[PDB]
Amino acid sequence: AAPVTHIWYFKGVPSRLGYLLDLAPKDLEKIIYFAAYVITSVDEEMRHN
Amino acid sequence: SEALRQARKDAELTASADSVRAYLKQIGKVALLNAEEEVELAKRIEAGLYATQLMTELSERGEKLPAAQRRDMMWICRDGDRAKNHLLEANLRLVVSLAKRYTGRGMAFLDLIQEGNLGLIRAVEKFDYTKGYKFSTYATWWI
Amino acid sequence: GFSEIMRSTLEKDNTVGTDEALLDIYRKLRPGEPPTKESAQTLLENLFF
Amino acid sequence: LYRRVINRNNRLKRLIDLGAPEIIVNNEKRMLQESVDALFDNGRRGRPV
Amino acid sequence: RVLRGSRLGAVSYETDRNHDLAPRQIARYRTDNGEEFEVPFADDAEIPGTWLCRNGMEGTLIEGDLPEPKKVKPPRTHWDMLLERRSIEELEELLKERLELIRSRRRG
Repeated sequence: AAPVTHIWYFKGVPSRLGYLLDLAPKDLEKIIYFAAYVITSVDEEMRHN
Repeated sequence: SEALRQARKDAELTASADSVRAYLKQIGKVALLNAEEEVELAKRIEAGLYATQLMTELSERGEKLPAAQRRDMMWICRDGDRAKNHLLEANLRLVVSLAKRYTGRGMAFLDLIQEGNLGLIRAVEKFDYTKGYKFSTYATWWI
Repeated sequence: GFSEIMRSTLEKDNTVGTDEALLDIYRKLRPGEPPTKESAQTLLENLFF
Repeated sequence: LYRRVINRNNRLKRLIDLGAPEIIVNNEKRMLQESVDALFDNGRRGRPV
Repeated sequence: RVLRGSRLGAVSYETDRNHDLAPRQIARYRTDNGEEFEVPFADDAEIPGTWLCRNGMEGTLIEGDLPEPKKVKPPRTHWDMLLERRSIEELEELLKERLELIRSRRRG
């Protein structure tokens, strides 16, 4: 019902998700295990003008 | 004074790999209620259900619904929904109150807590206030 | 009295007042918990005694 | 393991269909994540099931 | 000491005759999200209208029958649970009370 991250690409060291997104793994765990939000998109031009 | 608040915040925002502890610390944010709060929330929820019911009354051609009636009816409905969610969010702690003692046989503990929460939704749905009993006395059965 | 390294560390002990550490100990006793500086005293007199 | 994942999936599905407050649904998605993670490589993150 | 088990299924062993087979039709079913799935049914068999196809969702037959889309009502609403324990007049009372409440609280 809601997508999931294969653990081999998240908990391995180094974490391939961590690299392909360029995130700190201990700040990726808060992202995927529902411990801390993350801004996924933003409307740069609107916030600009 | 606030020096210990540094510890209280840093230790609050720590690793805590245990998902059980995570969910406990999560539910702990919203505080409990008392009788008048529960009564008024039940009234808000009933008002909200009747507002949405009357809206689907007007879903068929019942009126060119004016702007004022639209705005305050939508406010009524959204208030009912917010209060309904507020009530569950208040009593989640009770749900763990018991699930705490059906563990250790068969199932995990988060599973028991979620099943309790679903029953809690049923309980709030079917909860009456006019009988004037405390909420937990009626909710414990369904949980 | 004779305790050379003791007095040395007691000069670099960088923490004064009993309650002062009790909270050190606590805080590190377990991570992630609001201490009750007065109340965690029992935790100590309740691990070893 | 499969029973755990299927149960948590069905429960998430019924919670969403029912309409549930955000806290419970996030808890459920986290349980689903942990369950699939235990399915793939057990006790990699956390305490093994 | 030995301990034997057994899957709950027999093992019939004829020969896999590839030639003499009961002839069979093919019924192409469609799911909802534009998926085409095909099913070899036996010839003499009423090709059922609906089907839980391989895709997992519901699957309809390719033709047009619609004997009954649903023919079934929702289980019970929170509206149901509420209505069966109150009166419409009471609900209207609480509604108009909320109306007066928002009015007096916002616009004086």
